[PDB]
Order: sequence, then C-alpha cells, then structure tokens
Amino acid sequence: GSHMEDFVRQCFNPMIVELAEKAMKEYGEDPKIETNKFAATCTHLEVCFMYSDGGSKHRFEIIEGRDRIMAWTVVNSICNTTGVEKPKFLPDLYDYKENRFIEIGVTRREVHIYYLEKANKIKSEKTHIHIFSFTGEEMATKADYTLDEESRARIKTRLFTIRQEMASRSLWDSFRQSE
Ligand SMILES: C[C@H](C[C@@H](C[C@H](C[C@@H](C[C@@H](CCN1CCCC1=O)N1CCCC1=O)N1CCCC1=O)N1CCCC1=O)N1CCCC1=O)N1CCCC1=O
Ligand SMILES: Nc1ncnc2c1ncn2CCNC(=O)c1nc([C@@H]2CCCN2C(=O)OCc2ccccc2)[nH]c(=O)c1O
Ligand SMILES: [Mn+2]
Ligand SMILES: [Mn+2]
Repeated sequence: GSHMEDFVRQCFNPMIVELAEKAMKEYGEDPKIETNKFAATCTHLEVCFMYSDGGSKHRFEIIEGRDRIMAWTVVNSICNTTGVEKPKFLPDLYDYKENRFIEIGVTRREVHIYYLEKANKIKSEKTHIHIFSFTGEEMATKADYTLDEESRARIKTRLFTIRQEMASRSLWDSFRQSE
C-alpha cells in the first residue's frame, strides 16, 4: 500500500473509511492510488457526521455518505415536502429547523478563497454554505453558523488533530499542496 493509506485506516473509524472507498470508487477514483483525495474524502465525511451530531435528534437529514441516486432521491423528497428549490448540485445536509440545504467544505486555503469558489459554483442562493479549515477558521452564509459554538469548536479541534498527525508522518505538505 502507501503511507497515506495506512494513516487513513488508523486515523478514521472503519465505517468512515468504507463510505469513502465507496464514494471514490463510485466516481472512478481508487483510494489506493489517489491517497490524498482518500484522506480528504474521509475528512469531509467525518465533518458532515460531526455536524449532523451537533443539532437536535431529528434536525439534519444527512445527504452525504449515500450513493448518488439515493442521495438525489432524498433531495427530491425534501424538495416536494417543504417546497424549497431543487439545487443543481448535491448538498451534504438538509436543516429541518431552518429549512435549507447545507454545503459543507473542508479546505486547506483561506476560508474566503474556498467560499468564493463554492458560492459562485453553487449559484442556487437558497443553499446555505459552511466552510471549515485545517487552521481553526470557519465561514458561513449570512454569518449564520447553524450550530452552537461548542459543536463547531469540536470540529475545528478534530481538523487540527488530523493536520498534526499527518505532519508527524511528514504527509501534511503533499496533502496541502494536492488541493
Ligand atoms: C457507533 C457510532 C457510529 C456513528 C455513525 C454516525 C454516522 C451515520 C452512519 C451511517 C449509517 C449507515 N447506513 C448505510 C446506508 C443507510 C444507513 O443508515 N450513515 C451515513 C449516511 C447517513 C447515515 O445514517 N449515522 C447513523 C445514525 C445517525 C448518523 O449520523 N455518526 C454520527 C456521529 C459521527 C458518526 O460517525 N453513530 C451511530 C449513531 C450515533 C453515532 O454517533 N460510533 C462508533 C464510535 C464513534 C461513534 O460515534
Ligand atoms: N471526485 C468525487 N469524489 C467524491 N464525490 C464526488 C466526486 N465528484 C462528485 N462527487 C459527488 C458530488 N460532489 C460533492 O458532494 C462535493 N464536491 C466538492 C467539490 C466542489 C466541486 C466539485 N468537488 C469535488 O470534486 O469533490 C471533492 C470532494 C472530495 C472528497 C470529499 C467531498 C468532496 N466539495 C464537497 O464538499 C462535496 O460534498
Ligand atoms: Mn457532498
Ligand atoms: Mn461538501
């Protein structure tokens, strides 16, 4: 295998690793080759799941982690349930409390840079955007951060723990440059 793949398997829990493998193979990418994107898929997955964990019991409909056609099935149902507009791109969550889809981003640049790319690419206006970084920074639409401070602070801490673990294994440099 590879050093990055070995690190991913001992860093994330097996359920996350399995969902990342499925999501990567579903789009023609092999986790054993594109190991940097393998780490980023695991990171993005865990962040979405910690995010959904931060709300109430039945607040978030998780979209990420499902297969493509079932994910769009849940989106069509949410749209016909509440009446919100069907987004052009697959989001990560839906907030039943605020009635909006959420796109979650985990970047290795300025949260402003990645927000600008995502906000211009989405072009749906209704989809709420929330970006985390590997340095503790976050940016969200209308400065509305959805969750309480304690839940967001846990995610940031986890991201920085992943960053330190990669550097100890001298993997962080190629990982930050691969994005
Ligand atoms: C035991 C516990 C594991 C976590 C798992 C949970 C993520 C997520 C799990 C899967 C369900 C699998 N599939 C396959 C298709 C149908 C389907 O449903 N997916 C992915 C798509 C949506 C979904 O449901 N789920 C399940 C319940 C709610 C949820 O979000 N979460 C949430 C926090 C971080 C994390 O990983 N659980 C289970 C419930 C409580 C909990 O925390 N562990 C092990 C040690 C650490 C830990 O937390
Ligand atoms: N190569 C593919 N690997 C898995 N899933 C893929 C994929 N191509 C498409 N999908 C499914 C639909 N896209 C997303 O869900 C999605 N995309 C994006 C960005 C922004 C523009 C395109 N993009 C992209 O290429 O994915 C990057 C990526 C990598 C790991 C984990 C999540 C995302 N950032 C999201 O935070 C996100 O959730
Ligand atoms: Mn997604
Ligand atoms: Mn996302």
